[PDB]
Amino acid sequence: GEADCGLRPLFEKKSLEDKTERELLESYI
Amino acid sequence: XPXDFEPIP
Amino acid sequence: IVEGSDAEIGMSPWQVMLFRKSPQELLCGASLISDRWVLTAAHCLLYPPWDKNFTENDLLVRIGKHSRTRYERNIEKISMLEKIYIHPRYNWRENLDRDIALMKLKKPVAFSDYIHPVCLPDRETAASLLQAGYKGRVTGWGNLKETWTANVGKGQPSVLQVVNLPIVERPVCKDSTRIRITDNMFCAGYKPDEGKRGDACEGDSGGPFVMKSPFNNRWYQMGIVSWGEGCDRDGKYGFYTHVFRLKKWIQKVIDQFG
Repeated sequence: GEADCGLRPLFEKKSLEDKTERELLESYI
Repeated sequence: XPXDFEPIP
Repeated sequence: IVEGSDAEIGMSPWQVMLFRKSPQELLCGASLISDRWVLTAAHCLLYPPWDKNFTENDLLVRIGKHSRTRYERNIEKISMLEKIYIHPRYNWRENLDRDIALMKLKKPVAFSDYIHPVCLPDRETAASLLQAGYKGRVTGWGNLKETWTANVGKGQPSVLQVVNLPIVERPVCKDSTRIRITDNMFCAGYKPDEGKRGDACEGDSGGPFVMKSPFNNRWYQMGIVSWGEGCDRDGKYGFYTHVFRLKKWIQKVIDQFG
């Protein structure tokens, strides 16, 4: 695991967003 | 308090 | 998960299914934190009130899954456990304080598009993100509603469900229950006035509460589904093991036994 943790092959690594992650980022006021 | 499967090999 | 929706393919590649060999059934959720260490809640393995005490040979972990019941040929990997480690001060007698366990896999799992580890928080990510009002995300194959029972309606999902829930301030958590809550727990959920709903439920235990850092874009596991009174009841909240408060025990176990 380690250096590459938390970066999803099908989303962050491709610069694609899932359908509801903006809801999380929008609450980090 | 505390919180039909297909067979696997 | 109550009031969540179906997960997208590859949306939580760290999600693990703890699976009982006999009878073959779902035990709990769990999460992949490296190629051979899985994190789950201790009560999934040891809970003397209900006579649960599972050992390594009783269980398999299934990684890379989406469908709850299908054996996902060529996508999921199944691993056997070499050793289970439960926090030495897990309090199963009173309030499930320090509800956390680590499992070492017999052999490393290879990563793929569907199998990838989540990050564990550092002090500063915990500090900036674990704040009342900030939302995190919970995933699992547990029940879709509290009741149903052995009646009509079904209530177990076809695929992985996901819900996003706000962290609640500790006064409000404490005033919703008669259980004594500790600093090793936090609670999350919408308040009755907020008009949105959602919660973890039976079968979701051991699963990850995660947040996405705005600083480096990585997903961090902040909580472990631990307990609640009912599922999605107004004025009640889900409680989660605070992973950063127990990180020194996690590091220790991996450094000594990995």
